[PDB]
Amino acid sequence: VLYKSNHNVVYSCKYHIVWCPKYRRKVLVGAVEMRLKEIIQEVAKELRVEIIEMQTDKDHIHILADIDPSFGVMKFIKTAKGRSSRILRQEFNHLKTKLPTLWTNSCFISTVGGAPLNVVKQYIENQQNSNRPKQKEKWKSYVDNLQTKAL
Amino acid sequence: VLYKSNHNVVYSCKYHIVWCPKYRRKVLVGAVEMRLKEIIQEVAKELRVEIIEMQTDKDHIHILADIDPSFGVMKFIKTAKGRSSRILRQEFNHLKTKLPTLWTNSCFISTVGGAPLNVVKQYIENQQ
DNA sequence: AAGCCCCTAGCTTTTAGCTATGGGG
DNA sequence: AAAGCCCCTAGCTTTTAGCTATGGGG
Ligand SMILES: [Mn+2]
Ligand SMILES: [Mn+2]
Repeated sequence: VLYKSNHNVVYSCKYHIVWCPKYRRKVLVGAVEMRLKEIIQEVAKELRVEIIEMQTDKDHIHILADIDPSFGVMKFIKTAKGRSSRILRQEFNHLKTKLPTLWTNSCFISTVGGAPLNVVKQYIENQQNSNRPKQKEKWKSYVDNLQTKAL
Repeated sequence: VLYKSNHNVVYSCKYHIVWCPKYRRKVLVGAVEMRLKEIIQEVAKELRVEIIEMQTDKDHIHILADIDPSFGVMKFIKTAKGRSSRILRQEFNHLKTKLPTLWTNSCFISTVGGAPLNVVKQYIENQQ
């Protein structure tokens, strides 16, 4: 796991973001799909967001991004959907005439880290004495990174 | 993990947040430690933030919290650090006299989810 | 725990189109 | 060191304070 920092925060903020076109119309196909990803990449590039992975289904776009926690994941999302909708609808007439808006007013957001929730929770508990979790091997690299970043 | 939602978003945003007192003074102990944790819960309640786990070292406070993406993790943090600084320094003389500020301008924030990163990166790759 | 419909101001994409711990049905 | 120390604006809470901002300088 690699950490970045703005002027005041050290962070690692990865989000699995998903959103679908309006009425889940299966429009994210062909040139629309390829164009959409290109627009998202340029939006991320200028908004200093790192697209770790991004794939499209026919009525879904999955994005795994690292976003500055102070910038705001929603600021990235609003920009990506807003611009892509404005552009795509200009380029592909069918999205303009057969749909009131390209996207919906919602999305799905889930945080992603280097280890599953339970181990981080475990590590937090241990702090009160910091003896040794003894685990085995499992998740030792992650926990090692942490204790180092905190001393 | 059980997803929540506001009016327009289904989410699960858990962060591991860590911050320290000014100059890393091992001051988070006894009455102070207890009062700080109290203030944090008080603030989280007020700000609809779920504190999944919170423990203090002596120059660190760890918090695992689920925060609304639209609300903002920083909004939770500034309130938590700011109010706790105000109150603690009001309730503990040694904290106001020996330090210019209780906290620092920085903090550590690490996102956490049900699965590790590579697992989620693979799952996404399989969407083709 | 959204996804449909409708609405508003804010802000971008501005003769658009998506947010807001938005609000209502 | 920079996140952490120093210093500053500016926005908002905690406002006879004290922490933010994809902030910015040593
Ligand atoms: Mn600074
Ligand atoms: Mn899918």
